[PDB]
Amino acid sequence: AFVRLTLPPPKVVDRWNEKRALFGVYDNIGILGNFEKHPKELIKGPVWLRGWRGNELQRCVRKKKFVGNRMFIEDLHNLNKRISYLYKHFNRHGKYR
Amino acid sequence: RARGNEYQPSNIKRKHKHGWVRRLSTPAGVQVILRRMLKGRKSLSH
Amino acid sequence: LRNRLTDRYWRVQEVLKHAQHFRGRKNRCYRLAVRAVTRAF
Amino acid sequence: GLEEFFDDPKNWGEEKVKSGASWTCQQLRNKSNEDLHKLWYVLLKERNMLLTLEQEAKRQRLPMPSPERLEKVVDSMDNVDKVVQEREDALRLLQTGQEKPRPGAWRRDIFGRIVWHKFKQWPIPWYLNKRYNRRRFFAMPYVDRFIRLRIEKHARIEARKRSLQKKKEKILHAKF
Amino acid sequence: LFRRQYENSIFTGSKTADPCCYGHTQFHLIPDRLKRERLIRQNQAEQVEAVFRANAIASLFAWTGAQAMYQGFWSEADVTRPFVSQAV
Amino acid sequence: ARNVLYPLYQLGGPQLRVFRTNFFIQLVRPGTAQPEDTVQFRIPMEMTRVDLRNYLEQIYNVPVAAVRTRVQHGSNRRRDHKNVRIKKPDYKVAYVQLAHGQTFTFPDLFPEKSDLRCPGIPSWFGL
Amino acid sequence: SPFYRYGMSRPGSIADKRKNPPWSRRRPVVVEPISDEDWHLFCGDMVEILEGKDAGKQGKVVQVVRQRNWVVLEGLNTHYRYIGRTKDHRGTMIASEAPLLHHQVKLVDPVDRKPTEIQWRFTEAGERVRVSTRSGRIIPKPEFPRADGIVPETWTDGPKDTSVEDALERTYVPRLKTLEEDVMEAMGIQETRRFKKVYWY
Amino acid sequence: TKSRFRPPTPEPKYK
Amino acid sequence: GADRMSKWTSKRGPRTFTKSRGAKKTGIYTSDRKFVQIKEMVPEFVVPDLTGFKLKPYVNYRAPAGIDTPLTAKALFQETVAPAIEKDFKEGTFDANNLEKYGFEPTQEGKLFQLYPKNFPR
RNA sequence: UCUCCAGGCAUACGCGUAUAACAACUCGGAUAACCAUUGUUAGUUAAUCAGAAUAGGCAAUAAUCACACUAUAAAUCACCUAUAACUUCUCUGUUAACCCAACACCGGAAUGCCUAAAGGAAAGAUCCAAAAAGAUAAAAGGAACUCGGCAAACAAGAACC
RNA sequence: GAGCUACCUAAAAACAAUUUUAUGAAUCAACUCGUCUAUGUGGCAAAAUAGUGAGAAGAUUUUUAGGUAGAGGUGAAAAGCCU
RNA sequence: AACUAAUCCUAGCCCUAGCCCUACACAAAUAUAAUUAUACUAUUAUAUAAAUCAAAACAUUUAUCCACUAAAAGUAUUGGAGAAAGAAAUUCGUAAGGAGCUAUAGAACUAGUACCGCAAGGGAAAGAUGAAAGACUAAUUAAAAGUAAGAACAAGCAAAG
Ligand SMILES: [Mg+2]
Ligand SMILES: [Mg+2]
Ligand SMILES: [Mg+2]
Ligand SMILES: [Mg+2]
Ligand SMILES: [Mg+2]
Ligand SMILES: [Mg+2]
Ligand SMILES: [Mg+2]
Ligand SMILES: [Mg+2]
Ligand SMILES: [Mg+2]
Ligand SMILES: [Mg+2]
Ligand SMILES: [Mg+2]
Ligand SMILES: [Mg+2]
Ligand SMILES: [Mg+2]
Ligand SMILES: [Mg+2]
Ligand SMILES: [Mg+2]
Ligand SMILES: [Mg+2]
Ligand SMILES: [Mg+2]
Ligand SMILES: [Mg+2]
Ligand SMILES: [Mg+2]
Ligand SMILES: [Mg+2]
Ligand SMILES: [Mg+2]
Ligand SMILES: [Mg+2]
Ligand SMILES: [Mg+2]
Ligand SMILES: [Mg+2]
Ligand SMILES: [Mg+2]
Ligand SMILES: [Mg+2]
Ligand SMILES: [Mg+2]
Ligand SMILES: [Mg+2]
Ligand SMILES: [Mg+2]
Ligand SMILES: [Mg+2]
Repeated sequence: AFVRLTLPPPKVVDRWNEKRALFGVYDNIGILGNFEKHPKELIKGPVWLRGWRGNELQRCVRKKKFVGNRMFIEDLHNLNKRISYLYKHFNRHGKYR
Repeated sequence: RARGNEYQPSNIKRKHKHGWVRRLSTPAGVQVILRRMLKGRKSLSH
Repeated sequence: LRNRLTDRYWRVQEVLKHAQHFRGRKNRCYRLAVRAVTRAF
Repeated sequence: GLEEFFDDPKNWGEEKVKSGASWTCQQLRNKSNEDLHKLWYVLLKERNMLLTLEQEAKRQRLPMPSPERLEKVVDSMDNVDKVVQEREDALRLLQTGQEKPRPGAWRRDIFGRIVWHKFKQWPIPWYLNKRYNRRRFFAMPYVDRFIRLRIEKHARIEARKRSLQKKKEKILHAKF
Repeated sequence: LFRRQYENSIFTGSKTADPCCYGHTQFHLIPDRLKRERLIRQNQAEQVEAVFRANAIASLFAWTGAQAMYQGFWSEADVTRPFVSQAV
Repeated sequence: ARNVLYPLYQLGGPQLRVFRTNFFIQLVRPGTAQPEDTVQFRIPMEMTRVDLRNYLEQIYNVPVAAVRTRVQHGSNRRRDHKNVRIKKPDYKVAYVQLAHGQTFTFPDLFPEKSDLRCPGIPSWFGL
Repeated sequence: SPFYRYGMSRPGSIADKRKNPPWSRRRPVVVEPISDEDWHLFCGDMVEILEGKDAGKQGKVVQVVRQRNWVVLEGLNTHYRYIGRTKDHRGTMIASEAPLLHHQVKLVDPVDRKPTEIQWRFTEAGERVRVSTRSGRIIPKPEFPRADGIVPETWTDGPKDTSVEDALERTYVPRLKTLEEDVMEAMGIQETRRFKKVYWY
Repeated sequence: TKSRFRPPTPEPKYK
Repeated sequence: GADRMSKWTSKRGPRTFTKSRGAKKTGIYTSDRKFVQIKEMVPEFVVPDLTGFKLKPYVNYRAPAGIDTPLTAKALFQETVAPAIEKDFKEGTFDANNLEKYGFEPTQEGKLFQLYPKNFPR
């Protein structure tokens, strides 16, 4: 194989930037705040998987439910095919029955 | 005999068969043009 | 290419360093050296 | 005569030729239409001579003396065009108010797009013209699917560009 | 003046078998495009008489030239007796 | 004029006048040998032989007796660094025969008119 | 084009065609974008070198490549090269200036030789003028010869050149007549026919 | 049998 | 094997295929395959007399250019028609019906040079 | 200049600058000289060659040298009656050793005229080996060869199922 | 997708000399075809070349444009052809 | 003591979040054999998606393909009552980033280009100096296979003791 003939540039991480310093604050907003807000409400992400977890087939179906009607034609077609592939895998294949 | 020379070029034959006016004659031909415009082709027809 | 082996160079070296005294392509080609070395060991 | 095509006989064989500044748009406005009509032909003969000379340089494979002259003349002629068109355009607005000189209409082709259709001069009305009644300015339902796809294709392209500009800002802030 | 490849013909107005093989006079009519008034507008005033000369030289040589071949004279065998014809 | 609209003409219509002309022409040295009266021009492709006669006679006060033109095909064979054919623009060549016995020939523009014994040692040194 | 590097040679010269062929894909230069208002360096302005080989030496700006945020000073930051090299002859050794970024130099107070920072501010007349951050003062724009090299004042009228007074002359008479209608009246052309009706569509 | 080929790119190397 | 990317022109195709290069027509084809040119359809170049012309292709550098002010319809109206109406208004000899007195054209029909649709070329 | 070979010049369809000169000597020609290659400049000139107004009325009798001669398969706008208009030259094609076959392919390619007056070169230098391919010649015999007179022959004739 | 090929429509073109006679008759070129042997076999050729053969006024060959399209088309039926 | 080569970092890309749109590009040309300035012959989507596949075959049938989250609930029901399918009533809700890619990766993309097919259509590859080239284009590496430097010397899975 081949390896670099020079050392790559040093990578410097500032561990006291604002994002890292205050990471985690308000994770106990509920228990310490009279349960006004559940901590799951603080997650920033796709609408269909805020405060939710599942396997890919479940993830595929959940993406369709929330934004199935606002998706592009090609993206929706690929999602439908992705669901049908996963369905036959998880429900008809695998070592265990 | 010896194959490979099926193409016997004729401009009148070519333009009638795969030309612009020929393609637009039918909706099935117009949808051939419509897809080609979607892909980005340099030439949409002959 | 999220993860690739950046140290495969030394893995080949371990096999090859035990084959220099051989003759032929077995002293320099990993696919051939590796088979030769096992018999040597 | 034909001699007007070529430059001053004395100037031939000189590496560089002095040239004055080109005509500015504001200066041309001060001149009357009579001067603009006369000035155009004066510039026209100048342009032909430089086009004559520049082409001859290619044949001789020698650099054209004072190549900058052609750009000045061409820019001057464009300015005269701008001034005359502006004067005519204002007059049309006052008398009629139409924004454009030529009739046209916004219409849809059979490929599901909005296209500005420039009209043509005909000797018979449109309903009696059998070539006009072969052109189509409508779309069938089958163009509906393709119309949406162009929206998505453009939406994808627009999204990528906005993301790319965001990264370039990050690199600049990292650099400075 | 352009070039084409078609049959070369030496014809005197009649075949060789014709007893009448020599020529006396030719009458030619200038086409309308070449008439005096049209040439003036096209600015080729000098060509008013040049048109006549071109037709006379061309037609008489062809007629006299064809006559010589009928008598048997050709390029290598120069004509012993000059051939004369007229045209109007 | 080019890239402009010509009014449609019907019986009894006025004469068409173009006050400011977009056609710009250039005189070229003949490639082949031409008669003394004949003059060559490169003209915009939308120009007609009739226009050239009017163009020269009025703008340049030149008497013209005949005009002949041809359309020259530009090469489309050269490919660039991306292997894309480059097209040489097609142009129109006009042959103009002067009148009244006038004679013209293209003018000839552009009348243009160590120490072997001491090898390799720097000679700056005086020593 | 996305892959075009601006160098020292004026664009479009033989050097710039040689450096930037159509197939060039060199790594882009990252340049701190500077607003047109922000830029305060102009040709002819005396500046001082903050750092480098000639740090602390004042020079005169002679070129500004704003695409690279470059300012070139005469006779400073100068390395050596051979000009006019030929096969027969070595050539003539000359000292060639190198580009300097703006932050490596500063403008100079007009009265006193010091690198005074300046700020853009308007005046009573409204004309934008640079003003020193400290010891507030008006530094005038330095007059410099134009790139084309033509000198206006010494320029002498010649054939094919209009006189200054003739150009200034104004004869346009505002009237609701087109050029197509003024010429005929002036030139005396008469036409009484009218175009037939045309069905535009 | 099958068939496919590659172009001889002009490859101007004058940098 | 036909080249799809090259422009379709009259040099290509059989003898029968022909098309123009953009030259404006100047005549009519009558029956019996005879061409009849029309003089009116042939453009005529109106060339001015340049004797005593004081303008040359290039301008002196010393001459100072002025501020660019693209002409607008309002500006032209103020210069030409406004003064007449203003003076007439003081005199009281103004009415809506006679706007043509100041140069208004109710319709472009009948004009040799129609403003819209334009019937005259550049 | 010499030796020898024997489909050539146009047209159409097609192709699209491969045309021509100059300059280069990287690439292409399956090697060189030279260029068909690269770059630059040029080029094919037409009133004759070639291509692109209306309403009615009414046609029995081929071609073939069309006379004789027969036959059968039964066979290419004009001329009239009226209306309308009364003096024109623009536009486009034109080059080449060329096209269809991945190729400078022993293949394919229609018509006119002609058969050398036109068009061309089988051998880079060597050498005389075996085997292989092609051509010619044969003492005596004459199918004895072979599945079979296959191929070849100074033969190319006759009868049979 | 019928520019190859099967078939058809329309508009066209080619056929020397000889003997029979008055013709899907005969000898034999152009031209169409492809019986046999040989060479070739990544070949000149993804079906050719050298010889030898069959037809050659006809159910003939060829040119140009058009038509028939896959649950189909065409087929003097080889389940032959339709790039 | 080196040829072939190798090293390299940013070109762009990916997934989200926010957000309907109001990017419909002088002049000229194009539905005629598109991109040809004017009349001739005028111009107009579609009846139910199928099948593969699963039911270890196949013939009824077979989620997605083909209307808010969570709960009721994989419940009631439906089904060669097989594989499988599958509710509702009724409750609940104020909703710019990267433990992504870095030139065989990320999009096919430097490009829907070259190239390939009559057409529909299929579909690439690659780049790398420095602050300055108006500093004679850098560097960096016993480093891959392949060679060279340096052909071979009875005996044999090429080695091991
Ligand atoms: Mg093929
Ligand atoms: Mg054929
Ligand atoms: Mg040549
Ligand atoms: Mg030479
Ligand atoms: Mg070869
Ligand atoms: Mg060349
Ligand atoms: Mg011509
Ligand atoms: Mg003709
Ligand atoms: Mg020719
Ligand atoms: Mg030879
Ligand atoms: Mg030999
Ligand atoms: Mg023999
Ligand atoms: Mg013998
Ligand atoms: Mg036997
Ligand atoms: Mg035999
Ligand atoms: Mg056909
Ligand atoms: Mg058949
Ligand atoms: Mg015969
Ligand atoms: Mg056959
Ligand atoms: Mg026979
Ligand atoms: Mg027989
Ligand atoms: Mg016969
Ligand atoms: Mg059978
Ligand atoms: Mg096939
Ligand atoms: Mg099953
Ligand atoms: Mg089965
Ligand atoms: Mg990639
Ligand atoms: Mg790719
Ligand atoms: Mg190695
Ligand atoms: Mg041993």
